[PDB]
Amino acid sequence: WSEPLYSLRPEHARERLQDDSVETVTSIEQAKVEEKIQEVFSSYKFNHLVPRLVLQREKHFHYLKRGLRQLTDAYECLDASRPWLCYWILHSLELLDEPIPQIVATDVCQFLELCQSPDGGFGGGPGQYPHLAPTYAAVNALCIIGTEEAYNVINREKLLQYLYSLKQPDGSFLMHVGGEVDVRSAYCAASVASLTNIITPDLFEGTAEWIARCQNWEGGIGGVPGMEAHGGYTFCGLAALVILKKERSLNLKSLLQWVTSRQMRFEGGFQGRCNKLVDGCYSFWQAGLLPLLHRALHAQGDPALSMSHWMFHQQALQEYILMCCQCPAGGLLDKPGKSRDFYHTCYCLSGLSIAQHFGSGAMLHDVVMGVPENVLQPTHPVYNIGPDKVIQATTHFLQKPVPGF
Amino acid sequence: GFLSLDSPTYVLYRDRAEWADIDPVPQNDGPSPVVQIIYSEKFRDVYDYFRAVLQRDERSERAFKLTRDAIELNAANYTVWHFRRVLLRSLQKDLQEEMNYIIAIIEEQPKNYQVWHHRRVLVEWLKDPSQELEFIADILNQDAKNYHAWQHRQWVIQEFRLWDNELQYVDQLLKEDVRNNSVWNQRHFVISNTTGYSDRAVLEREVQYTLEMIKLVPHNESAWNYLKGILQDRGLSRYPNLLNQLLDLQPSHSSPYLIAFLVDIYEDMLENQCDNKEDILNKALELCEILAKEKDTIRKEYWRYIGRSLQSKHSRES
Ligand SMILES: CCCCCCNC(=O)Oc1ccc(C[C@@H]2CN(Cc3cncn3C)c3ccc(C#N)cc3CN2S(=O)(=O)c2ccc(OC)cc2)cc1
Ligand SMILES: CC(C)=CCC/C(C)=C/CC/C(C)=C/COP(=O)(O)OP(=O)(O)O
Ligand SMILES: [Zn+2]
Repeated sequence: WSEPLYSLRPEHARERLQDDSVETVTSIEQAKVEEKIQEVFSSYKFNHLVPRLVLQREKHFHYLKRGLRQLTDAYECLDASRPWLCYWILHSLELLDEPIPQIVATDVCQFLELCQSPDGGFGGGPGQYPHLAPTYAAVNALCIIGTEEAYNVINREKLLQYLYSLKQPDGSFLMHVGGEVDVRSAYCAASVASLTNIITPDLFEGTAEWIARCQNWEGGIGGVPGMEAHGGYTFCGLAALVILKKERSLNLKSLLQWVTSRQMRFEGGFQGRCNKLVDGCYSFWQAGLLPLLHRALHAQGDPALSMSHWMFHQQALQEYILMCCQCPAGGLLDKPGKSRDFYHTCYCLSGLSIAQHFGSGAMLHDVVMGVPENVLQPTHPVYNIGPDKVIQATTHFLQKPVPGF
Repeated sequence: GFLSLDSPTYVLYRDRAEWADIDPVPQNDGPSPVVQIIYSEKFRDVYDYFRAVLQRDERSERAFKLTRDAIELNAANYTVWHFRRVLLRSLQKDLQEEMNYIIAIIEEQPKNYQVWHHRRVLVEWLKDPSQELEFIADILNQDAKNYHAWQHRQWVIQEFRLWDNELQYVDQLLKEDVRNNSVWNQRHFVISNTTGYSDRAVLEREVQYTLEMIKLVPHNESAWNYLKGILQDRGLSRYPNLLNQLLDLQPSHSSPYLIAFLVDIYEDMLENQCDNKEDILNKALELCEILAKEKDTIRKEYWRYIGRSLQSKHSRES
């Protein structure tokens, strides 16, 4: 009689868009997606079968194992982002509990070595100039591997010089020399600096306050001061402030009201901005804010915080990802009718994990929709690598002094 | 002087006589590559020659034309854009001609960062914003929510102090799509950098416009966020007519957004020690649980937290 799946319940039909008989581009586009998603939800009834949600682990594994080695010319557009592809693919395998052969581990290491610039940082491929984005990916990939060889690839002295060469007077960082600033650049710098123990007392002077200038009237964070609030930039902003221990710079209440409002009542997934469309990659960028806010608000003694669940619909997000974001041939995607890619595979899986695992001190509590085999390894909400990979990396680099001390 | 990449008579660089003096530089991926992209012949050929001119630092007209093709094949390659800028300066290239180029490429690939940054560098070299607002308005007419387009517009308006006609643009677009959250954000950007909201004539005008938009489209969340946005850091309870006016909308214009705004009003009242705590407090909880259980269950965990934080600090307690 009862329906275990929230999206399939009779009541759920009431969550459809009310357009008040005023049609605009944005309402027409939202209605189209909801029509498509409703077909997906309904297909069990129409075909007269019992629903069972399974994460197609074997299909995803084959897709990733192969991509780690070879990519079609569809990825020409990502030829300046090869360290990103290493990170997205390696993180997806770590989430699926698939070990990395020592062989491929060493081949990734040697490839990333080739991407490293003599003046510090990593570029998008061999011989390319350095940029903060591929620097982040490269450092994260190397930490996922987590061997001594991997740690030893990184030139910490040059890395620090490189970060200084990008730091601006107003607190901000350029993405690369001759590039411009972004909230993302602050996160990339803080992520890489904190993991490899190279944070000097003045490196991030002004940075918390520059980030705080990016929070707007909406509650969320834009890419630069004055710009609309967006999930990817909000993730980067809050996570950078967590690393700097400056979360308090933000209005956390307006921030919480903002993210939580970004979950779609019908689809169950998240949108990136208000009045735009659901997309699977925001499973991570938006939902990953919730574990960061929880820990923030707990550190101020908020006694009203749940001890079993994050402040989003964990079940509805899982249902979106599992029913709407899997490609049957393997890999994951933005929404039904889009093409699979390694980026969405990474962030859809990261989002699924977040949704499955609550943790607040001694309190641990899982929610696993569908078959119990669907459980993933946990991910650290700041760095989006395994929490074990974070401890271990931070410990190893704490053995050395901040250059030069 | 150019041979287009989609020309039926396009020829690979390795088959061009003008390039015979130079040896291409194949990509070094090592003896056992990872994430190895199986490039098309055309892509590999352009990039083998780009590597050669980059490594020799050849600052020539032929190198400049080659950056064009390299960019067209991967417009995210920031190394090629940097070299192209070095070449524009060394060759003393005409920067209006290069402006004409970047306009065409942005039109084709409007969601690329490198392309907008390049335009910015050109505008700052030339000290000339005169084409910008009209150009951007053309991109926004195709996608009114393009993030890079809105950001370039803000930068332009800020650096060259071009505020005078922007609120009018905002009004035009809000009429085209009143749910466009980028336009609501641009409204706030203009007002807060011109007259400000710490006024009456302006403010009252803003609250009135919004309540009027809310009435036309009660489930448009953008207007609701704007209303809250322009009132909230003063304290919602500073405006005592607002409660009653919202309650008057409910029986004909109800939404989870209206009820949620009611709860924000009650919370500020409670924080500023209004008249009649338990009265106000209980109204709020009633609402919280209506949203959690019935009207906004996707947020059940948030609304149960709000119900909880409230009780925790505005009950009868000492
Ligand atoms: C390692 C060198 C990197 C050089 C800079 C890369 N940029 C960066 O680090 O900052 C970022 C800025 C934006 C992104 C997100 C985009 C998002 N997209 C497009 C997208 C995602 N969801 C909906 N959409 C439309 C995608 C899409 C697919 C893939 C894959 N695989 C990767 C991205 C990552 N980037 S993107 O700008 O590099 C990009 C945009 C459009 C594309 O066409 C499909 C491909 C990539 C990621 C990083
Ligand atoms: C660490 C790092 C560099 C992270 C990346 C952060 C990130 C996700 C940035 C997004 C930038 C952007 C222009 C989004 C708009 O996309 P859109 O309009 O195509 O999609 P949308 O409509 O859903 O916003
Ligand atoms: Zn996406």
